[PDB]
Amino acid sequence: EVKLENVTENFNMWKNNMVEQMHEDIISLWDQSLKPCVKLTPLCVGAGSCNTSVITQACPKVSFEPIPIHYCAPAGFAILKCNDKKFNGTGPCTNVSTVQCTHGIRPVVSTQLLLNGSLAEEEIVIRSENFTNNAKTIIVQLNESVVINCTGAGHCNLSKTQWENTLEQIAIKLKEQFGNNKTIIFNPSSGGDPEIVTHSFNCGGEFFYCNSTQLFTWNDRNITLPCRIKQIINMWQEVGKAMYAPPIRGQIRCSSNITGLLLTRDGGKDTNGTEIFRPGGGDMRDNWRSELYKYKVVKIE
Amino acid sequence: XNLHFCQLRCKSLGLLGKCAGSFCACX
Amino acid sequence: DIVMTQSPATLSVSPGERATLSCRASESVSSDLAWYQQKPGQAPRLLIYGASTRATGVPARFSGSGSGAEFTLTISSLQSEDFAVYYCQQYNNWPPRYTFGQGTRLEIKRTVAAPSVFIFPPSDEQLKSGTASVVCLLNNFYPREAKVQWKVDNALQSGNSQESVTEQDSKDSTYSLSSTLTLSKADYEKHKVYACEVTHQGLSSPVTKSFNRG
Amino acid sequence: EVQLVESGAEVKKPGSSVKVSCKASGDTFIRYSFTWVRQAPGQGLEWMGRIITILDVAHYAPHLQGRVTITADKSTSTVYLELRNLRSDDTAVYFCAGVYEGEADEGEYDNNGFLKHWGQGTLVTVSSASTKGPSVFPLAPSSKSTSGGTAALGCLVKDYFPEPVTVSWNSGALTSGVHTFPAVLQSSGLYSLSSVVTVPSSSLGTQTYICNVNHKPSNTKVDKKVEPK
Ligand SMILES: *[C@@H]1O[C@H](CO)[C@@H](O)[C@H](O)[C@H]1NC(C)=O
Ligand SMILES: *[C@@H]1O[C@H](CO)[C@@H](O)[C@H](O)[C@H]1NC(C)=O
Ligand SMILES: *[C@@H]1O[C@H](CO)[C@@H](O)[C@H](O)[C@H]1NC(C)=O
Ligand SMILES: *[C@@H]1O[C@H](CO)[C@@H](O)[C@H](O)[C@H]1NC(C)=O
Ligand SMILES: *[C@@H]1O[C@H](CO)[C@@H](O)[C@H](O)[C@H]1NC(C)=O
Ligand SMILES: *[C@@H]1O[C@H](CO)[C@@H](O)[C@H](O)[C@H]1NC(C)=O
Ligand SMILES: *[C@@H]1O[C@H](CO)[C@@H](O)[C@H](O)[C@H]1NC(C)=O
Ligand SMILES: *[C@H]1O[C@H](CO)[C@@H](O)[C@H](O)[C@H]1NC(C)=O
Repeated sequence: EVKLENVTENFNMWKNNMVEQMHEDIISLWDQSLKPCVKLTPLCVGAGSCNTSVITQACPKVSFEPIPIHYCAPAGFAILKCNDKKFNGTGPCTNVSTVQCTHGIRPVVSTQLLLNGSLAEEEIVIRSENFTNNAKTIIVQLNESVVINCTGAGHCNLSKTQWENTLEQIAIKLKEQFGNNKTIIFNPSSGGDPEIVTHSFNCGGEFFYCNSTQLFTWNDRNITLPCRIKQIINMWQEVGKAMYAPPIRGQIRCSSNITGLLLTRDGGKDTNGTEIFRPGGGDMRDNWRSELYKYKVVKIE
Repeated sequence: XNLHFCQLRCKSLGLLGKCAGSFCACX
Repeated sequence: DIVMTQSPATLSVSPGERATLSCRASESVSSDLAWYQQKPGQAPRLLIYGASTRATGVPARFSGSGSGAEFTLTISSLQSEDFAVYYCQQYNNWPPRYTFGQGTRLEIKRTVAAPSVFIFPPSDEQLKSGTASVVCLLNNFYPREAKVQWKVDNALQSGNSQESVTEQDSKDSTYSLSSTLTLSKADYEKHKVYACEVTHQGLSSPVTKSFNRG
Repeated sequence: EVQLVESGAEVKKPGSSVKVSCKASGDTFIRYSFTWVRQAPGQGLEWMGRIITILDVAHYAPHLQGRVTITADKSTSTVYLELRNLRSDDTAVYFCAGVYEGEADEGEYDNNGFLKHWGQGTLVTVSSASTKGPSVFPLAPSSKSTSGGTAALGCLVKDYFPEPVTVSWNSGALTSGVHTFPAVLQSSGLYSLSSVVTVPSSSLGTQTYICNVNHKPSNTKVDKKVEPK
């Protein structure tokens, strides 16, 4: 009389311990493999007053290639994987499977654009903890990579027609979420630290900062972005500034596949049937969610 | 995050300030 | 931490000839090695940085060479303006603890010249003041090495004199030196003969200048 | 393509502190890092520390343990060096120096450790001695080149403080054959030196030989006739 059933499971990519674990790991890797020559951070006392802490340490310049990694299940635990089409990242999952480790990941610290991540299987998918809340970041997962090549020459190359198509398809998806009649518009960052305002990322150990204005000025050949390599930066790991050594060889290069984006929607009390979206990012945890959203670890019961 | 200095700088530009992880963002 | 050693301490070379200065680090410094030139009464002047890159304005006769813990500064043809003191400096360690070598003085090589010796007894003006300084002068000699021996009543002195040497003369490339014997007016009057005995490569025999107090 | 100008000479008492200034002009201040170097009399160069202006972070030579502080004033393109609890052996000439680091204001930085631009230096004398003019004693011709011909004469500029002192002969008309020796610091804590010149023996009697001794710290100007008899 007993009946066979698939173990259903509810997921929440926005409250997934794995994302925090990864965050702490990348920070570990950096703290041990990419140390700044000088680090400035606020040193405070419970009262609220702060002073700048200064850390000077050996900062060997290392040319690094991406080391693929993955997260695996410890004894007594299991990693569940949601296999549903267009999975929202939240709620019950119909087709679930189990795995020993997650897929191979080539983590990348960056803003605005997600580089070298996983592509969506079907069409472009967009996810947010709550679309109605404009303060919640929108994670865009592309189904087609747009190659972006940079050179120490001070600029990165991006196919224009390719990116134009991308913006349109993303717009379409946003319309599927907010209304087929609303007008979709992309605008540059409203501002903030350089890291937040530009499309920044670390490639081969160097810190790139690119003007992404061209990238997000759209209405519903090559696109050359003015980029720059910086030695003095604001840290993503914690509040503070860091200084690293200058580039070695010279004529720095980088080739990456734009596989996602982090967007923000302008709070709109203004009734006009139009939605505006700008480049987002900053908290690197959203970068980790883009890769870990379909996994959930559970106790073997 | 340095939220105090973030708000002040963003505000002087007619915008609101807030932390985006450990970075300052102007909304 | 990282010690920079220069050699030779002093290098004598004829104008127009070549000069090779040496600098050694107590450990690898890669290529963060600079060379400076300094004349007396003046500020150092940058010559080479990055071990082999000549600074803007520095003549092509100055070329830097080396890497690791062994470096060299070569001056293909010495000119009047090059005779000075040269310092190397490493700036490769971090946290930064930059350091200089103790320097190499580049001097003009010329023919040997014996000094003229003169002794000056203390003046009555100085005696009235309670002290007595006896001065021994060695005029225009070369090389720089010389020896002054003070004798009071034929007794060899020591621990009571100060020597001073000029920079190499810009006209005849010689040196001049003074040796001052300093005693109380009380001890000066207790002795009769004060002598200065000078030894130098240019003197076949020691030259002694002396006087009998009063 | 700059200019570094330092403040004037200083005389300090043991245990006190000094603050040397260095004004930079000619280019964007924050695009340079500045270093301080000291040179004790008769010695070599000694690295004291360097400040990364754009970060307002300074690093120091280990042996200057908490006694030295290097600061910069972006508002006035001025760098300062402070050395506390001075000791007599802190005496020396202090040099301010700097080098271009690149577009620091844009986040670029070479972090160069060599020194291209140099101040003129500032002499700091640390001593318990109080300022005082030298006593000028005649060094009369006597033995010299036997029977005459060439006579040597001079002046003994004794017990003065602090350095420097200027010696001249006949208001500067007599310079050939003149040798002014570098001062020597005596046990008393005061300096002394001698200035001599070779003149024809026949010249004495008809011509006068005067050593002019100027010591600005004590505003003293003393002429001294050096006679044979
Ligand atoms: C598990 O069973 C459910 C309901 O019978 C079904 O919809 C789902 O596809 C099954 N999962 C798989 C892929 O085995
Ligand atoms: C996912 O579940 C849906 C609904 O049961 C089903 O149509 C689809 O085949 C499943 N995916 C697979 C092939 O596991
Ligand atoms: C990617 O998804 C878009 C819809 O968002 C679709 O137009 C496009 O054909 C898809 N690309 C492919 C074939 O993977
Ligand atoms: C989603 O965010 C909106 C903000 O506009 C809020 O009003 C709503 O209550 C939120 N819904 C949930 C599930 O919390
Ligand atoms: C991007 O750079 C890679 C690096 O080798 C190259 O293989 C690829 O052809 C480039 N793509 C473009 C933009 O032409
Ligand atoms: C993206 O992956 C490519 C291919 O391995 C690599 O060369 C590049 O450095 C990566 N981009 C990053 C992590 O900046
Ligand atoms: C870079 O920023 C400037 C701000 O003056 C903007 O006008 C420019 O268009 C940006 N560069 C790009 C991506 O076109
Ligand atoms: C996305 O889809 C899931 C399940 O289909 C649904 O529960 C959720 O409300 C949707 N959007 C949100 C709020 O994540």
